[PDB]
Amino acid sequence: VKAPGFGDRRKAMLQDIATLTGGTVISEEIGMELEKATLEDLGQAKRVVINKDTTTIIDGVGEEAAIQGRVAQIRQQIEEATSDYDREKLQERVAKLAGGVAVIKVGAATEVEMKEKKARVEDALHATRAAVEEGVV
Amino acid sequence: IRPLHDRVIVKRKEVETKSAGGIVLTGSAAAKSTRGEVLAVGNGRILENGEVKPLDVKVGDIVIFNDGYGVKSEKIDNEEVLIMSESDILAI
Amino acid sequence: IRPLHDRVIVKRKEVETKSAGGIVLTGSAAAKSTRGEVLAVGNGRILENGEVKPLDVKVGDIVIFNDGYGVKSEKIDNEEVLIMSESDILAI
Amino acid sequence: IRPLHDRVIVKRKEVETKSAGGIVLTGSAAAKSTRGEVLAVGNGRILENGEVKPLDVKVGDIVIFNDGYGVKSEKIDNEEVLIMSESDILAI
Amino acid sequence: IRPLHDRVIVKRKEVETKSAGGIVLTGSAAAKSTRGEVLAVGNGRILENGEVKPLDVKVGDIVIFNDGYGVKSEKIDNEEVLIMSESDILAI
Repeated sequence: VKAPGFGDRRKAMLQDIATLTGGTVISEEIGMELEKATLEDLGQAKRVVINKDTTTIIDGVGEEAAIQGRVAQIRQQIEEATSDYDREKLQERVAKLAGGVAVIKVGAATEVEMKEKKARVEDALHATRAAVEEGVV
Repeated sequence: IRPLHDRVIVKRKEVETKSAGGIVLTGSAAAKSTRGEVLAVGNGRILENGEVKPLDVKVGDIVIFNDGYGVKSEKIDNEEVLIMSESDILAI
Repeated sequence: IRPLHDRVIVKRKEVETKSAGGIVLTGSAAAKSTRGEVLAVGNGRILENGEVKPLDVKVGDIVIFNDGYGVKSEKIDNEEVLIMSESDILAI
Repeated sequence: IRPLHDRVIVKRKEVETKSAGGIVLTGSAAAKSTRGEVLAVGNGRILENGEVKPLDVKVGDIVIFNDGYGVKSEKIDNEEVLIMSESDILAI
Repeated sequence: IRPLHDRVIVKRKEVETKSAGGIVLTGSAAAKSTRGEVLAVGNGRILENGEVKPLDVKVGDIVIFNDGYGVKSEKIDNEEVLIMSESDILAI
């Protein structure tokens, strides 16, 4: 496969996968040729499944305490992210390590309606998130 | 095996000593390696007509050489091996 | 058939030998093949006047050679035969 | 490091010796250095067939040599040690 | 400054000799000077195995030479000491 993302967002997600799977990232920026990666450097999973646009790794066979330490380290960076745009390109990755991703497939009777529906589904997701951090009255 | 006159058959050391300061580590600059072990040697050199005049190296020498196109390169059942004209060998 | 001195005629062995990985298949990369197998050896080498000079290869050797501009080809009964000089031949 | 015929082995003195003006400290300005402290001398010169002929240089001298195509560098004791021909050497 | 056979050593004379006109002075245009004066001569010329054959030049003579790439230069006493072949030298 080609990698997800662009800039060092690419490097970051490749190292997230490495610590989930128990593998090693090989880079010229760590001064090693790929010509020599070992039977100790290869990451492992309970299964992997691929299609035209996405790849799903089903459970890490890497070191459990290092997997959890990675999940904790991404949440540590969420609490010091140098912008809201930084806080996005960190928060994407905590759920993708800790369990996966949920998707609401939106439906409506017209396209003007599909857009108000999609807007209300965002606005209620933002409002429920806001309730989870500060409570309800 | 059997070298076909003027030729020396060797194998090169690995590329670059990654510890060459004493303690200091390095990656690769992307050179090659001048040191090789001699594996087999030709009869000598035919031209100049006065006999086949013999080469200066022997089997089990550790030679230093000019790593250019007069050195040829090969892979025998996974082993790195090389075959030069003697005129690229600089020293034992 | 008889080569006109210094020249040697060979069949090539397999090109970028696609099975040579172990279990794994290899595809192609833009090498060709260093391994030849000899069909006809010349009338010596007419230089230096103290007779014609020898050639050391024979018909029925399997030979390692250099893929340089000295390597030519020719057409026997519709098959290819490679024609180089012994100055490209390295070892057996 | 036994030099392999015609070749000589020398360690070059400090390139651009920053004091070539007299009292005045002239610096780096695009020069090299030509003076080599001799460490080894080759197995004579073997071409021309009339046995082996000598070289006129010797171990422990400081020779004058050009920064020529025969000049290669190499490593003994963490020094730079250089190999070249009697043709790359100019004088004493 | 003993030149190491075939080579010869001289001092160069006046650069673009500004008195080579007459009553009128000639300028500089970035040539150099073919006129020299010999400081030392080499051992002779070796090749063809029988000892050494002579050079026709001699120590101290006010010789004329082709001021080009055969001619090298070097730094005894902060002179320019020219180190050429005899084959650079045209006439006395």
